[PDB]
Amino acid sequence: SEERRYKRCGQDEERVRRECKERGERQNCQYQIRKEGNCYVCEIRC
Repeated sequence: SEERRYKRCGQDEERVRRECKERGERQNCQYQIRKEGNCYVCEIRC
């Protein structure tokens, strides 16, 4: 029911992916990397 998206235009893909995984795993919430334009987006589903 709840979806969080963190758009990270000030970061490269490698960092976004790394920190999205960290963020999901730390919280036991599901994580996925999306794109908006050329910016990578961390999506968290708890």
